[PDB]
Amino acid sequence: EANIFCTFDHKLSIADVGKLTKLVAAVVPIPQRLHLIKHYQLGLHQFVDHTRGYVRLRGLLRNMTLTLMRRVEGNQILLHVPTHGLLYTVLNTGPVTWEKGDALCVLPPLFHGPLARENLLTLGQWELVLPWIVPMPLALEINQRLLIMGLFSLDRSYEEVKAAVQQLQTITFRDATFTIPDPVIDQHLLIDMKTACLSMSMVANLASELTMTYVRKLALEDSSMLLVKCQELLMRLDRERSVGEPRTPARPQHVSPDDEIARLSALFVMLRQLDDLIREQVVFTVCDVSPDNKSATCIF
Amino acid sequence: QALTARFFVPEGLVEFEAQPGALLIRMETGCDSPRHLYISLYLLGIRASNVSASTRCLLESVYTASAARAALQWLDLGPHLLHRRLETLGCVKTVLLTCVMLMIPKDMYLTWEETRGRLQYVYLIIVYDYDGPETRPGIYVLTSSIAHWQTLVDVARGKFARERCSFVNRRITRPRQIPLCTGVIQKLGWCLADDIHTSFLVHKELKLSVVRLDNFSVELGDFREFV
Amino acid sequence: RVASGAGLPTSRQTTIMVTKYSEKSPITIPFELSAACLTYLRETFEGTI
Amino acid sequence: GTFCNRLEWVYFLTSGLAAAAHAIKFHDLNKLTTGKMLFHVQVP
Repeated sequence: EANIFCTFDHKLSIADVGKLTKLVAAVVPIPQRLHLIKHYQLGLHQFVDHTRGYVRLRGLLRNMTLTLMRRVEGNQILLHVPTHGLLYTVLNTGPVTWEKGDALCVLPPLFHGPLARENLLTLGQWELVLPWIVPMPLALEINQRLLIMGLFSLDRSYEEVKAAVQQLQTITFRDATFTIPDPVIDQHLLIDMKTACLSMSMVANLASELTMTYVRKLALEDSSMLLVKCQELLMRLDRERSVGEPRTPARPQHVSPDDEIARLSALFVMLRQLDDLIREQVVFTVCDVSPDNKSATCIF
Repeated sequence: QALTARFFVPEGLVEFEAQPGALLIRMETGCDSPRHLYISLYLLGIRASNVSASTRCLLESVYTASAARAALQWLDLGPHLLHRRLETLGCVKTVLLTCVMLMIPKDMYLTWEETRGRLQYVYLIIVYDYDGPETRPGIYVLTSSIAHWQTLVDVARGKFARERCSFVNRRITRPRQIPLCTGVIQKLGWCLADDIHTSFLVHKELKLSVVRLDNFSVELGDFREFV
Repeated sequence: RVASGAGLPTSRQTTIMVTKYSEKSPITIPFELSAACLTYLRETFEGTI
Repeated sequence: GTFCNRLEWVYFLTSGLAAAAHAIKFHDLNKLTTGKMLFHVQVP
């Protein structure tokens, strides 16, 4: 039920149990949610495949179950699935800083750049690869960035998308630089683009006629710095749409409070439908962070 | 461990309800003096279009009562406005009843797998068809081994493409009618793969084809809408 | 119960309590006497040999 | 009816299978990783 026993077909030496005993309270993925499990399906090594799709690993990992590593004793592992709600502790090796207040998500790991490729467990051919535990803004940032990579790059030759993704794959998040290894397009990514286009078409349709011209009104009223950037973006989009002068707006005829309530509530529904592509639900809510940024206590 | 909810239920809805496997749902009525009614999901069955007309005739012949009448009226006001009115409370323990915070009709139950996954979460799915006169709300109860919400929404879009194109047909044909969503996913808990028994049910000297779920752990979920 | 291995399943149940009901089977036999036998048994006239 | 009171017990060393074994009690297997015996032999 709760405590899940794993095993090993191979013996562990003192070095193997030594590097295993510093992996306590690390989260590992288990695909099965069964009791007497085996170590080859433990971790992501059976699922990792370069040149296959990062988004496939992402979807299977967010579909995988999670568990906590505690108390090896020699050819035994004692995985324990964390119950929903109770405070637990975690220990991450992903080179990303944390925070006492934010939330967490679980992502397939990227290469940091030093390229160590040693996660302190290897049994013959079999290795252990740990899923990165990532704070929530970096998680939604990498999600939206792979979504822009999939959405933009269709029907383009390799040079323009290369010039895009040499600066798009890099993310500097709290003095740490990360790059996405496998941005290759997927049929699942195609259905994400399908939901994306239908949602943005629907928010194009049932938006109010005043919100379609609101930024023109605020442009004619006030000049601020972000407003200057917004006028730059909107007028460049207008001159890419039409070389004519965009007319000033007058008194709007169809003013109706229930109409705005209904159409903007359906609009909020459709923005939820679009955001749930990239907005991943949380997995850990921090109660405390260790000062060396190795471990933490998270409530989930 | 169980969270208790005691209920004062009138005698106008006690048909098909003395059994433990019942789910009461607090829907906001059109009338303001009770402000809500604890309807049963089997009353959501008779309104639904996906169910058989024989079970609908059974539900008519078992619910000739003014309480179910007025409840059907107050749910028949808003076209597809049910998710802005319906709000669940959990399963009945024992019937004036107690509730925690499991039987199901055979027709509205469905699966998209071979039900061999050991852990299986259960979900409620409404769908809003618009190729009928105004709206066909299809109720569905789904057991499945999937756990992550968004890939469940993607496989729901893969299975309900007719509902999606009917939704956008309603959007492009009736501009003055603004629909909110195709439906709502909401989980209720999970079962093991073994307790699902397709069996029979006899209540009020009336016959029914039921599917029982024994070890149903209950967890309340949010009405997460989806298109 | 056998002490099994690491993660292989087993039963938690011990000491079942089943019940055995009786099987009723009554038997009957009659025997008859003459009224002459009863009158010579009870009423013992003093008389002869 | 009455309880299943006819239960009996079995021991290890009462069984002859211990003739195949060399039973040793030692209270630290959980702190033990491997157990090795290494043999040296010169050939004639």
